[PDB]
Amino acid sequence: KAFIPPKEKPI
Amino acid sequence: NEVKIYSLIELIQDFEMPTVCTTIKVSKDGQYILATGTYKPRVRCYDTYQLSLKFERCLDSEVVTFEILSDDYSKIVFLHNDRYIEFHSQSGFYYKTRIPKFGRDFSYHYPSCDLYFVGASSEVYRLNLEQGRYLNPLQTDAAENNVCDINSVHGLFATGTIEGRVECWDPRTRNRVGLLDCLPTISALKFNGALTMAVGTTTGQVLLYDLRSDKPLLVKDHQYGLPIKSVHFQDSLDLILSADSRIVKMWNKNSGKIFTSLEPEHDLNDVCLYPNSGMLLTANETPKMGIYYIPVLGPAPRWCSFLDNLT
Amino acid sequence: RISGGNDKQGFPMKQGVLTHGRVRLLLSERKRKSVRGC
Amino acid sequence: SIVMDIVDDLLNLPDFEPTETVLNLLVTGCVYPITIGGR
Amino acid sequence: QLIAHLQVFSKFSNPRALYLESKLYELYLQLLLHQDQMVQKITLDCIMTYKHPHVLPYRENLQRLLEDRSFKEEIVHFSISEDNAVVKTAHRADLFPILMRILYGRMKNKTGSKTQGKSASGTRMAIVLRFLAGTQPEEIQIFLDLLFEPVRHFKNGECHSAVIQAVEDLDLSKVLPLGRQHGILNSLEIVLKNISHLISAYLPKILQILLCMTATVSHILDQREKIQLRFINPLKNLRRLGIKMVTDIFLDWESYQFRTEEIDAVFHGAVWPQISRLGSESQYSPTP
Amino acid sequence: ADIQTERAYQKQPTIFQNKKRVLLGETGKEKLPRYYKNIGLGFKTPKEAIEGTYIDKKCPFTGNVSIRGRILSGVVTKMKMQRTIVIRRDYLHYIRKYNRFEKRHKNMSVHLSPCFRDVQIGDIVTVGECRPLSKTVRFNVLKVTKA
Amino acid sequence: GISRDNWHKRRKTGGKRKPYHKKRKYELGRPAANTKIGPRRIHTVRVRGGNKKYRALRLDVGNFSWGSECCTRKTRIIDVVYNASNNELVRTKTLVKNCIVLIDSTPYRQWYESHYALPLGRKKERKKNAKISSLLEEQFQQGKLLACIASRPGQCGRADGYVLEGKELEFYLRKIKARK
Amino acid sequence: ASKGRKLRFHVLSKLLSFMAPIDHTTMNDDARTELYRSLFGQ
RNA sequence: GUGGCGGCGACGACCCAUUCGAACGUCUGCCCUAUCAACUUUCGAUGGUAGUCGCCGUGCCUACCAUGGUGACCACGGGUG
RNA sequence: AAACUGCGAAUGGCUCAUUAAAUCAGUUAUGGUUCCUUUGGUCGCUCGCUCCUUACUUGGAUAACUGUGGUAAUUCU
Repeated sequence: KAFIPPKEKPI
Repeated sequence: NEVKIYSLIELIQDFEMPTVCTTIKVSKDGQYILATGTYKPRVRCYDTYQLSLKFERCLDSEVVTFEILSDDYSKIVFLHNDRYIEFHSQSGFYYKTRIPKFGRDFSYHYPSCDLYFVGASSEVYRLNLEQGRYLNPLQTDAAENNVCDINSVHGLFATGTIEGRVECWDPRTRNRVGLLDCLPTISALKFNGALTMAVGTTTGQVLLYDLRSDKPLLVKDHQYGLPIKSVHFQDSLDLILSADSRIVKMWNKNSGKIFTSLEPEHDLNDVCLYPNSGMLLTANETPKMGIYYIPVLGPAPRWCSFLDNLT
Repeated sequence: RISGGNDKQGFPMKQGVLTHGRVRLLLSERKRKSVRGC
Repeated sequence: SIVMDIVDDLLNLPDFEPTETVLNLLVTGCVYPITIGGR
Repeated sequence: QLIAHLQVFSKFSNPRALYLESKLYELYLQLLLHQDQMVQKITLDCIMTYKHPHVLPYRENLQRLLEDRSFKEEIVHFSISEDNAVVKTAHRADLFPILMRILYGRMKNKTGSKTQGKSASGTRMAIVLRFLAGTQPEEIQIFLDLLFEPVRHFKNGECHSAVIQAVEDLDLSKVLPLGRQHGILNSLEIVLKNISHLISAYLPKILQILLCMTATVSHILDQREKIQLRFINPLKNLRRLGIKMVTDIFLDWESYQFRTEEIDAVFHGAVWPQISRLGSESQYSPTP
Repeated sequence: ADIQTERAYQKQPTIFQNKKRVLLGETGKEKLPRYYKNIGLGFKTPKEAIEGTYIDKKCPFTGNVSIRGRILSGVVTKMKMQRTIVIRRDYLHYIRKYNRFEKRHKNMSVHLSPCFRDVQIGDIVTVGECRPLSKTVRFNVLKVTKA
Repeated sequence: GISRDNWHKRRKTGGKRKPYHKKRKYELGRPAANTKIGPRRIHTVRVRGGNKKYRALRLDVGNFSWGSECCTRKTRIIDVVYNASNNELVRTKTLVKNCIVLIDSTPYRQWYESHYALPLGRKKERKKNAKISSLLEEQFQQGKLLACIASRPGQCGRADGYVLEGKELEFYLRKIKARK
Repeated sequence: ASKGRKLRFHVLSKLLSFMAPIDHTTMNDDARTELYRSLFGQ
């Protein structure tokens, strides 16, 4: 989890 | 060759590094001038109004380059050859952290509070400032990335590569918009305006590039083979400001006519131009730091208003 | 030859500084003394 | 050692032969009292 | 007093228009070999009044050569070797006369930061000769002419004739100084060591000079009853060094063709004076 | 096998190995001269140290270390790390209040040179004190005797 | 501040220790001397006990030894080719100990024809043994020699070393070709 | 992962709220989208 | 005669030894808690080579390598007018 | 008198704001380092192109001192 890259959503 | 350059009594006292000066930079307001030097790596800031140094702060390691985040002298970021980024607040040292691989040069995107690391990795690291967490990595798929620049006009991020290929990225949506193809390594890369870009080569050729057309608009070759470390743009006289260690050349953007050339006693590490003035500040491999005033290029800066009387 | 002088507040002038007013320089272990421009 | 070295090299070393670019020296004495060194 | 005269002439714009400017120039050339550091500097500026196109661009390197602190750095970074040279090929002819006499003065007096005193004479001259190793044989002969100036009279005449006449033309009242002669041999020994690849043409006259003193020095060694005791030991050292170089020159140059007069000369001054008594001395240690 | 297994050249520091010679001596044998030292205190240099070819600066016989201080003994317990072993020393601690004893042990990491081979778990090892070779290692193996 | 203390390190078993004192004067550390190639620029540093340390910042010349021939000569430094510790010192042209450099070959050549009277580097009683391996001969034909530095410029202020030869030269040449 | 060789996403407290986002871009968002599609030969 | 020889002290001065020390190690041995049983690699944990820095030896630190080190014989963690 | 130079102030006092082999006790090593001071050693020159007649001693400054001053203001200058 420390290496999991977070994902963003275009607003 | 009718420029007849001056060389400078003492405008600012103790405008002298101990042995050498690596980088000299000026704040956007113009009241602060910052310089770093070996030995005992220092951060020395000189007040334009007071003509004296405000403070000095020694460092653990030599700083390859530093960039001024704040409008004033308050917030500054240093990148080290020891993979270290040190943050300095107004009072002094604030926070320090490392990166997995060495960083050649770094650029900060003022929108989105994202600060970019270009270095000895194919991936280009990204730093968010509003949120402490490191952002997602982006892979430039080239072995070594040398230089980077961000255009203030519309936010375009382009990184130089060891193979000589310039790769442009999009700060928003993190997508590679396109590629530019052109053995020599990319020495210097600068963004000037929306549609004009310049690439320096280790052979000594500074190349003018336009975004829409792959072919270069104009070519200028320094007869000496030394790489061009820094290229700058002067809007008022349409002059492209090209500097290498042996000599610095002044030439017009269109037709490439040469304005003048300045050769100092010892090599130049870095060159800086004060905004909207003919005064030129150069960083040399000498304890003294060069100050040169060009009357034809521009008028004297306000805090040095009396030079026009002295000429 | 203009060797030096004092302004109306008694502050001396220094050779190096080039200003019409007063500045705060580091003078002799150095302190921020206020000096008149040359 | 030195004298014994002088004797031996006169004994076991063959006569000089002329070669291109080198010509034997001319000595006025040439008394010359097997190889030359043995003589 | 000499410096005062030189300063006023150094501030003359056009030395060519000056009366009798011809005789002035060799006097400046003669003053280049001066031992004093101050004399050499003020001499150089008088030459620079003649803005000769070739010598002028190399002004700064010449001045730093005269500075004790910056001498050792300029020796490396003022290369005159044909492969890599700061001075251009066309400019070699003019610069070298000025460069040679300056280095000759530095050899005698001071050739670096710590190179002063009689003990350092070997180190001072050795640095100079390594720097001159890159020259051509025609360029090197200028320096050797200045080096062997006091012994020119031995060069004249044939090899065997010069050896014999030197012995006859020997007076105990007047001789060349022994200490200076000791410097000449120390000069000659290091020269043949390092620039041997540039010494072949001038080699025969070296054998003339080397043999001439050796014949003479033995002659005083014969007449010990008429000489002071203190002089005996320096004369012995001079004879020892003279044979050793003859030993060294014979050791190398195997392909060199020695003329008949040369073979006659070497026996006159080296072999014959000591061949008869060889049984007395060699027993303790091998003689030269 | 091959001694050059690191990025830098492995060379025994006190041996000059580029001496030029005639072709007659070159044809004979290219045998480098080995350096070894007697550590004293009655300990004999193993023949593998004299005849071997390994490069180890921390060998008591072929390296640049000095043996001085305490000479101790133990039983070899673990052989898993490079050129160093883990040994155990057992003893009894005496309680005056109960006038009895309790069993205690100590664990020591000591440097093992390649000159000692055929070393198994559970044999007697005598080691000698040297300067700290690393953060946790201060003793060098001097003799190994089988169980 | 650069501290080379021991109480900032974790313990052998892995636990951390809380400091009982702040940094002492005798535990100080100093910024590294990244010696480059350029005009000679050196800085003197006062150390504990009142002695001096010569901190070389820019060097261009140094004396090197031809060990097999035993000929020590002072020559310029040309470039940096290989470094055991890191490639970044190679890229930035940084002089540290045991790095491999290129040096000029003129003084060794001049000594060779002054000694053996046999030509070298030219285009197409135990006696003197004038024999040179093919690698070194080709190096003189190229005009530059590979050398290994033995001194620390950051401590003594000078760059001294020796010309690479033999199997060491072969190993380092194999590394140089392998890195490319 | 030794010596921070591998990227980690733990929160950094000292860098938290270090700057405030300030934006000065004249070009409107619809104009930005059209330009990037039109960039280079595309 | 700008002759030649000289006493007892004061101060300073390169290096060696000695004293006063100072600083890193070796061994031996610490109170309570297991309702703390696993810990260390959570910005190096163990070691190898080369280097920077340091008065020196040394993961002290940096580059490139292996996967190690400790523990019921109680590691580690927590306490303890 | 004033001033220039040298030495010490790091010891003794005093003190409300930290800490389980981290400190501490005993033994042991300097062949892996540092050192003001006390004490004992050591502290001369043949010649070696510097030529002809400073080692009976070589160079450049600055305080104290005289005198002219400025400001609300230091013994600041």
